[PDB]
Amino acid sequence: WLSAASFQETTRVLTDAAINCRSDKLNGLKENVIIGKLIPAGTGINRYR
Amino acid sequence: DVNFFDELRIGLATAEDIRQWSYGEVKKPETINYRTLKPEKDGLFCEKIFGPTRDWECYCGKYKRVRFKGIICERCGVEVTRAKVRRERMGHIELA
Amino acid sequence: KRLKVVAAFQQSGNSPMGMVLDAVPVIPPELRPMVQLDGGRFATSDLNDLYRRVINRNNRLKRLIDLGAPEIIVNNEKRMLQESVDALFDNGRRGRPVTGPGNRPLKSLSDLLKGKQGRFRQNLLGKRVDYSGRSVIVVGPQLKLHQCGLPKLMALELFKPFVMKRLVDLNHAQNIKSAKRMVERQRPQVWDVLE
Amino acid sequence: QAITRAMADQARTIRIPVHMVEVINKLGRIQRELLQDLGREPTPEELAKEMDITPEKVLEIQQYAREPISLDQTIEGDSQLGDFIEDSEAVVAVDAVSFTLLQDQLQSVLDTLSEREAGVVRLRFGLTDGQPRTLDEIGQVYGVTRERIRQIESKTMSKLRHPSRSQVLRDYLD
Amino acid sequence: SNNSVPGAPNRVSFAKLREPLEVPGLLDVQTDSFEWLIGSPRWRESAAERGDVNPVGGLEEVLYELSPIEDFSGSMSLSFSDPRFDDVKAPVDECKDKDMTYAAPLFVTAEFINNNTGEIKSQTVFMGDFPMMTEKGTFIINGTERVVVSQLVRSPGVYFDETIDKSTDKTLHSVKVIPSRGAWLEFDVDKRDTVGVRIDRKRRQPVTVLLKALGWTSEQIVERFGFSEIMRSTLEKDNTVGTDEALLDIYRKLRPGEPPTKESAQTLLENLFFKEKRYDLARVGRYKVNKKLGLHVGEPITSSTLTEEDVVATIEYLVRLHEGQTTMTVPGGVEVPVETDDIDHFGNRRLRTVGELIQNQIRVGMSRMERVVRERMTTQDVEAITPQTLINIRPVVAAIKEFFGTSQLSQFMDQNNPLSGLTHKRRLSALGPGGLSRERAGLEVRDVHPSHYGRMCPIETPEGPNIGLIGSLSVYARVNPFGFIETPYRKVVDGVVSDEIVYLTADEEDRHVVAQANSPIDADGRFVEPRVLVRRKAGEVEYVPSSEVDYMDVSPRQMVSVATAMIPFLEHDDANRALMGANMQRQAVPLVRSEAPLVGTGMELRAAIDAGDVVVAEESGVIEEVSADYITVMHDNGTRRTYRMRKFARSNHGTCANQCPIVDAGDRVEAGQVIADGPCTDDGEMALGKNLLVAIMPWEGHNYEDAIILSNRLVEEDVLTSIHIEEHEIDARDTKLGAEEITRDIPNISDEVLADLDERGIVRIGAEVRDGDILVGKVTPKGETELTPEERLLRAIFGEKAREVRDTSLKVPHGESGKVIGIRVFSREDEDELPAGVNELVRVYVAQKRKISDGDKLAGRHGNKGVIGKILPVEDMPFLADGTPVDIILNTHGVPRRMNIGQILETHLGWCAHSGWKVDAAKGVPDWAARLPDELLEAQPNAIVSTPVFDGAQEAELQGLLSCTLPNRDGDVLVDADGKAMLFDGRSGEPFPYPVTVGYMYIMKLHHLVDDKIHARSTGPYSMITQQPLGGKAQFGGQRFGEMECWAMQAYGAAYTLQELLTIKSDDTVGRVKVYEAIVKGENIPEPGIPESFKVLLKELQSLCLNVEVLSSDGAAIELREGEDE
DNA sequence: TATAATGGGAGCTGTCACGGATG
DNA sequence: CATCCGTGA
Ligand SMILES: CO[C@H]1CCO[C@@]2(C)Oc3c(C)c(O)c4c(O)c(c5c(c4c3C2=O)NC2(CCN(CC(C)C)CC2)N5)NC(=O)[C@H](C)CCC[C@H](C)[C@H](O)[C@@H](C)[C@@H](O)[C@@H](C)[C@H](OC(=O)c2ccccc2)[C@@H]1C
Ligand SMILES: [Zn+2]
Repeated sequence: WLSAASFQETTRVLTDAAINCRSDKLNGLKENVIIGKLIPAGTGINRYR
Repeated sequence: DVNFFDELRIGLATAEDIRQWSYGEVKKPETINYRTLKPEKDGLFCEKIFGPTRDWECYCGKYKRVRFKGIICERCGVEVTRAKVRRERMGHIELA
Repeated sequence: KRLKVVAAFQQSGNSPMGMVLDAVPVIPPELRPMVQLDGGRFATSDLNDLYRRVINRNNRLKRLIDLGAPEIIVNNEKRMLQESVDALFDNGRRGRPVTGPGNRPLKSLSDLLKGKQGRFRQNLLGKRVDYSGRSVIVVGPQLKLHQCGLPKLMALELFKPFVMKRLVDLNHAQNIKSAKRMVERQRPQVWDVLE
Repeated sequence: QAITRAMADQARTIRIPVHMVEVINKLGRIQRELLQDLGREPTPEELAKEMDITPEKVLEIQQYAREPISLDQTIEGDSQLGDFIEDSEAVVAVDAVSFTLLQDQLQSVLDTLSEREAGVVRLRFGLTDGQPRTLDEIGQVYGVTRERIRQIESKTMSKLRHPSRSQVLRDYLD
Repeated sequence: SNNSVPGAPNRVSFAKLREPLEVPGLLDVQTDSFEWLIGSPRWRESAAERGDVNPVGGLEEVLYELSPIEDFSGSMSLSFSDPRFDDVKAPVDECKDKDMTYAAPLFVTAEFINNNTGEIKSQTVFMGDFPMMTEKGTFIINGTERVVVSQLVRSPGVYFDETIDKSTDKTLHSVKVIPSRGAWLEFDVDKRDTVGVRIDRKRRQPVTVLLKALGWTSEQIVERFGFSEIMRSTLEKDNTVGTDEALLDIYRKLRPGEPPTKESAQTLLENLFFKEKRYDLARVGRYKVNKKLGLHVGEPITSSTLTEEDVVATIEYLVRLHEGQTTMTVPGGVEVPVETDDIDHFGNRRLRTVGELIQNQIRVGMSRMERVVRERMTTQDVEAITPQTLINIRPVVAAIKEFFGTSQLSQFMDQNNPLSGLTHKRRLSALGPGGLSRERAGLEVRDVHPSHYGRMCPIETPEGPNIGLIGSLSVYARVNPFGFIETPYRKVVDGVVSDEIVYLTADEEDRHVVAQANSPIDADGRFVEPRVLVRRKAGEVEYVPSSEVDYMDVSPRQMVSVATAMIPFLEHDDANRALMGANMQRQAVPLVRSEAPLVGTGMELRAAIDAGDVVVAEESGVIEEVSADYITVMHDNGTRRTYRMRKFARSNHGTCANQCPIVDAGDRVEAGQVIADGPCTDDGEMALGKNLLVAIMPWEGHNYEDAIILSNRLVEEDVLTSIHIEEHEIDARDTKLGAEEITRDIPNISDEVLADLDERGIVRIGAEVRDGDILVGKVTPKGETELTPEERLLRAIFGEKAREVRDTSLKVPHGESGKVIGIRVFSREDEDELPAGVNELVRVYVAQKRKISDGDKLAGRHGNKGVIGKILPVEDMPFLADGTPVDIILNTHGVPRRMNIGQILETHLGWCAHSGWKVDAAKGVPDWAARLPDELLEAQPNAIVSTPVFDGAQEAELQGLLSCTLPNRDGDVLVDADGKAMLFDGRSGEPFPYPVTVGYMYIMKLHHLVDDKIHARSTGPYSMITQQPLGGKAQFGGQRFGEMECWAMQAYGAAYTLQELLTIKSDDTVGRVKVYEAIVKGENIPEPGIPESFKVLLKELQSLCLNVEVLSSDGAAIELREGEDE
């Protein structure tokens, strides 16, 4: 929902997500950049990290 | 303050969840004072609720030193930690 | 479509009573700040005029309820309270927006997130950075493909704490405070150090 | 009665008491009265004498009446005044770092000084404490009495001259 | 010659003889407008000269609409008349200096009429201090020169639109009635052949419902509109009948939620459309409706309101146009052309000038105090009522004050050059209140309309997102009393041109037929060919016999604007680059001293004069005395006027407004003659640049992709050097810990730093200042907070007691430097009137002498821009045979692409002008130079010439003149008939293999200099909320690494780079500090933490009743440097 | 805070292309 | 498959 809300229709994304009690596994590019984690690609993956 | 936490959950906040967040209820529309320029009590900036304006500086002036940490002044009820809390402490309004 | 709504409240023990509020939260003061400018005038956030709107009307209800006011007056206050909490949560959503001075729409809570200016696309997907600068560009047929001409003025502020480090290394300055002063005064020593 | 009262009570984003509002409205009244009399907007000195006879307060009153503006108001893709307001609170990087290096210089002072000597230093100045205890308590809370702790004070003040003669503390004052 | 009127330098012109009329006053758009507002003598004479019957001023009008002010009783009556001004409270120069508004106080005569007591009390009332407009056509609000731009709005009136239906594919016609202010009214036609009306965007109802509501019988409906089957189908499908049943029906759909009385439905139908209170068509609103319907066409403008006659005659206009009728006569009205109206046509598009814009704001204020008047009338007693007790001018003075500094109609005075002002004083913006927003404007509003010819320029308009919404007024145009744009045309009686000129409006011209300016004319006045080039309505053009010619253009250059006509060989450059060629001239910079261009267009004179940034002699006489300070003129009658020189003043944009006396002592000077010009002016001509010796060739790549190479001669001779002045300010206030005091004593500062101050703490005039240095030493009492125990210890060792005063000095901003050229100090002590709280205010002025360097943006008049790539030493420069090095090396590649080869022609004519020439007269006058006027058959070295747009030099004469090029001092010609010449590479010595095109070009210094543009930052200030860096060079902020840039990183797969940028480089409170320390200690960069901005989001969500919790791998809610507690 | 007084007042103008609920 | 409101550009 982090990736979705940070795209478009932010008021609609949150309304639905807060009702469905959607939990976000912070495992993606848009997801990680926001929280400040290393992005799960390139030199960020544990294989190389 | 480790960075790696697995999940982030969002849900609908209970009317009780609002109370469990807030360090007090705002009962006055006022923001600050017109002469003292200080956050008025039970107002939208009340230091009893959200925290001290200056680091370890209680409101009524009874405590002004870093020596008191976590002390709740009796004369106005202000905890003594940094103004770094006015960015994290919540309030609430009780609708009739 | 109705099921998609009702099925979501059944699964998680997430009560649908939440869609009606008995107590609204108030965002921390330093996120709705009030600042004095150099002109003496104060500059405040819009949430403080909407929080003030709600509290002013909510309290008036307490007075009118207590005084045993007729329903015609009490209900009116209730209705304004609805439009108040609404105007705070999402202004302009229902009806005409709340105008401040100069017929300007007040920034509601939800407005802090929406679109380009919203907290998302403008403060999370791309921020502003330290250790950075900008200037005009000029052709340089002398440089090799792995090189670029960086102005002596730009670089000194770019590597400022890296230069302060080596200034106190080679004893040009006695500490970190004075080494700072050297770079700001642009003493002739630093042009050898920065190189 | 209730309207005017409530209006003066609620309309101000920063609350001014009832009498204060009464003042400003009298100042706007006498101004408009002196406005048609002098074919010009009256000087601060002129307005003052008529109503309150004090020039200093009139300037002050006219600032109280000044209504605040909005941070979220804009000028431009996105103006937003609040995007120019500098956070006077946040900590300067270099200034915080230089303070820490001053702690590395006072650590090299707790050493040359004795254990008795580096004792009173952290006692009345309050380094680890955070509080400056009264000297007649310090000498009595320290196992050594007869206020020997003020006696060891002078046994240190000149011992501090050597790291002051090394000038390693001379640089951090200028 | 071209303009042989003032006493100017002789600029010879290739031209067909232009004697229609001189360029009318350029500044007249602002002047004539504001003169109408105050009803000045020059205007009432101008009203007389134009033959205007009974002229009413802008202020006079507002009073007559308002008057008389009566209550509901009709007992009391307040009215106003006879407005008058006093002298201005303070001269212009003092206003700019003491930051007050240039204004003259306004008075009116008010009388309180009472019908019961029959007595009248009449006296004079003060109305406030009224902002007056200068001679240069600007205003002065709070010490800064401002300018009111003219707005392009939709003119009120009735408009008809033909929309094509998607499904039925039939033609549907829609009408829309627009008041100046009031409710909406629009009649449209369905595909169902039923007529409907939408009132204020309410749902559609049959049109017969409205007629039966008016009181028109069901039989009269059959009469007036019976000639159509679509109206018979409407009255038939009509739901209900009855005068009562119609009013109720309309009431029910207009305002639901209210009890429908037969007396309440009758009432509002009167007020919403037929009362001056709720509804109002302006004088233009009435006049425009009348022209379209053709009723009361001769009768003077007395009605400001809509009528029933107009309603019916509008419905009649709709139905006929629907079934194919082309013409119609309204009963009681003259015949009118029936057709769909275009909204963008300048007869339906209105230009509201300065006067009306101020007038509208004034009308707003008079309505506010009228509301207070009607409240102060019912309160007070009848016998003690005077206009002084009724009138509260507070909302009036506020309304005018708000506008000049609260609205977007008061654009800042662009102070770039004598042309910058000029261009900016006359602008056509469709933006602003009453107009349109930027997102609302489609693609039709922006593009060039046919009616724009001779009225508004099609070239001059911004490049950016404002393109097409902003334009400049054409040179010869003017504004008529109704707010439309008129333009001059020569009158042809019968194939014979007459010097008699009449100004035409947009729609009026459409009814006529106009010939092109350059059409060949007999020496008497007749045409050459029967069929000539002809302009016609709707932008259509055809050949038409000479018997049908009504009018012809004044000038070839009639359609262009002021800055546009200053582009030599305009008709050789494509509109894309020619656009930029006009826009960039605006951003030229005033150099140390300025030269007039070798190639001109003639416009350079009148532009300089009408700029107001030169000194023009008022009355004829002789220079009695001249100094660098002032010029004194001894008139013929004996009186003496002295003109003071603006010397080294800072403009609005930090450029150098500096004036110098042209005339010597004892010169005979006539009226209107330039006796002293300003920045960017050489002998009373717009000098926007320098004449440079150009070379069209690639050179070692240093001019690759529009870059520019310069000769160091331009640095050693200051040819492109400029002066830039900055104003630095700082104040001392009253605080809670005491008061800020300006002193020479600043805590912990050596006497080496203070060395350039005086005893007060102010820098001394003439001193040198670099960045970081101190200008005004100020210290403030810092809060008595417990000083550090580690700094307490440090103050006992060296025994130095701490002062309670913190350094709050005014230091020089990063990048700035120069010589301190003046101090302005305002003290509350010395009775200088300051804002509440301020004691001493200091203004230090620092100028810089910026020579031209790498990265500075240069440009020509042909959209040929670019930055300085490299400035070689003078010897490295490609030089001609006689040793002379070229100044500027432009790249060949970037010329044919831009289609702006007028820069090439400028180079050819530019060389002929530098060398001089002489046509061969032996064996007669050659055939190519046969159209060349006599005065150009022989020219001196360094001669000045004119190439008027759509006239001037042609390619045949230019080629021939290249053969006429006079040899240098050594008796050798340097360029050929091709225009080329042979160069020697200053580096290798060997001659370049091929001939290179050499000549002179006019290059301007634009205001995009690296000294301003460059900026960097390690650490600095931070956002108060998001805790991110601040933004801008002014706040010393870092760059923005946007969403687009984070994709580039992500694509590369540089996680650690991307993480660092958004963490320890940004808003990690504890990180950026520990990064600074790790660097200065030489350790490794630590691991980033949590972005404080993300903490903000999780708190902003919480405030919205969204329980947001962070979970570790187990599932427990972990803290975020904080805790929850009830 | 005791004459009597009783239902508001500015609209806002020139988008555009699309999905989803309703026809 | 085509309209009305809200949301972006
Ligand atoms: C109050 O005035 C301001 C507007 C208000 O807002 C809007 C919504 O209404 C506007 C209206 C009604 C206009 O007609 C506009 C207009 O005509 C512009 C520009 C805009 C607007 C504009 C708005 O944006 N806007 C941008 C500005 C920058 N963003 C650009 C970004 C990418 C960097 C893009 C568009 N250009 N110019 C051009 O198109 C032509 C090509 C050339 C420019 C001529 C000259 C440079 C100019 O005359 C200045 C001397 C000065 O007049 C300007 C600077 C004013 O600033 C102070 O005067 C001023 C005075 C004191 C303090 C501060 C400023 C602005 C205008
Ligand atoms: Zn206390």
